[PDB]
Amino acid sequence: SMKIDVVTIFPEYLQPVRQSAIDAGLVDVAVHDLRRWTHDVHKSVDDSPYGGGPGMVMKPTVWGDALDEICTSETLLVVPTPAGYPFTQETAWQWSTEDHLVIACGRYEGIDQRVADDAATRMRVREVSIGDYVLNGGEAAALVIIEAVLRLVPGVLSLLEGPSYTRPPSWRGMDVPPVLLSGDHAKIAAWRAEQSRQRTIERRPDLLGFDS
Amino acid sequence: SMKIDVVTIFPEYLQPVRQSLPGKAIDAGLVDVAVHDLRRWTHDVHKSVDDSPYGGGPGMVMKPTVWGDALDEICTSETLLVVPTPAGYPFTQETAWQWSTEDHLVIACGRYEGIDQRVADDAATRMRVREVSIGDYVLNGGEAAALVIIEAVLRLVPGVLGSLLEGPSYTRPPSWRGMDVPPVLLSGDHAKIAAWRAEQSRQRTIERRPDLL
Ligand SMILES: C[S@@+](CC[C@H](N)C(=O)[O-])C[C@H]1O[C@@H](n2cnc3c(N)ncnc32)[C@H](O)[C@@H]1O
Ligand SMILES: C[S@@+](CC[C@H](N)C(=O)[O-])C[C@H]1O[C@@H](n2cnc3c(N)ncnc32)[C@H](O)[C@@H]1O
Repeated sequence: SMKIDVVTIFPEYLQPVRQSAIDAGLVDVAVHDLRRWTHDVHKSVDDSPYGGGPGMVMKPTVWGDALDEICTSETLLVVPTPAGYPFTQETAWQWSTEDHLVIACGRYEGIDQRVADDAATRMRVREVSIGDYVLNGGEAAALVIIEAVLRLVPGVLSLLEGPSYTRPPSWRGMDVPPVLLSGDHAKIAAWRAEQSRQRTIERRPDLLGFDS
Repeated sequence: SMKIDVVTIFPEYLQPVRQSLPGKAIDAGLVDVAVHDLRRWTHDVHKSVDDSPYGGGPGMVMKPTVWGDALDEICTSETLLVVPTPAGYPFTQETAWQWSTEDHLVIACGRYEGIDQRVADDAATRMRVREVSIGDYVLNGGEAAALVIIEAVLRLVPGVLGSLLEGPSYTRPPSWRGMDVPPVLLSGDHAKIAAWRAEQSRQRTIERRPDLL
């Protein structure tokens, strides 16, 4: 059984989690509005950066109070950031056996670095990037991470995959490769292995230790 | 002016991003995102979108006849067809910049083992097709990948949304839970501040992404 808490200034953005595993009760997902932990009438969560620069930075005081209430020493705190360590399939396998994930979603130019630093004195913290592009907020990264982790959780149960096919065997004058219709398991496995390695050298040569 | 059409068996998944578009951009005709239920193009009373894989094995494959009809209706010769897949070419910031000036994106969201390969192969004989991965992990469906792609592209279109790693950022208060903002940032020596930030970027990249060096 896993608990996932997501903290955000846009809780409505996390509604896509509800095409659930949540229904099966293996995981509980709760979404929290960061503005709940403010105290001023304007409920301000951001301020200009020290040292100059474009944009705004999320204030540490509000985040500190929220994480104080939600986290324990056993929590794995996940902080999405384009400057993070890479989130990969290996990471997903690792987090699939955790009891409690808390995902802190940033906006603007991100969260004051002292929030993560303070948290690390009490719990395990992971700052992670989901890919080499820039999003407007951490909410889409939270949805990606939750999906990748949940399909590996017990109870739900290298190379690029080659192409797949289904009926009919001929469509618009395009045929399913005849080996797949041949019923020869050894020949099919061999062909599928070759397609995978061929697609990998063309699209992701780095996976096989080549340039680019 | 960009049109984005998304085709999916879970249309409600895309509904946050539609509502995140500013009214001013929509009213000015800068952007229009539309979402379509794939089952609209099914042929049978059971609204079937998948079938068993040729050659055997576990899982299911999405049907070519259903997808072919959907893309026939939605795409034109000017369309850039985006097909998310963990076996695709990598989607990067460079890709996002390129797609930000397109007139028409269509995103085909897969499920299960993916879409019968003849769909993309056929489409590529009359339009541009791009099979892309958003990262080195496996998702259950293409919808989350569509959200990522739409966000990364549209924040580069003016008025819609919006090497080395960036270093840490700080704001008020100057002291918090025993931790002070680095004094250099409050110094008013802006050449020195820029050099400090550059070195912070270098250290963070060596630690977290040595591949970038
Ligand atoms: C415009 S980004 C920049 C802020 C970022 N934290 C930084 O320090 O560079 C705003 C937020 O979107 C999220 N984000 C953007 N790109 C991301 C990526 N590639 N991976 C994970 N999260 C990302 C993070 O939550 C981030 O704080
Ligand atoms: C379980 S995946 C595997 C299917 C995939 N098309 C294949 O043949 O390898 C099912 C669907 O989720 C989406 N998906 C999973 N991982 C993805 C990734 N890393 N990047 C983009 N889309 C992904 C794709 O739409 C894919 O068709």
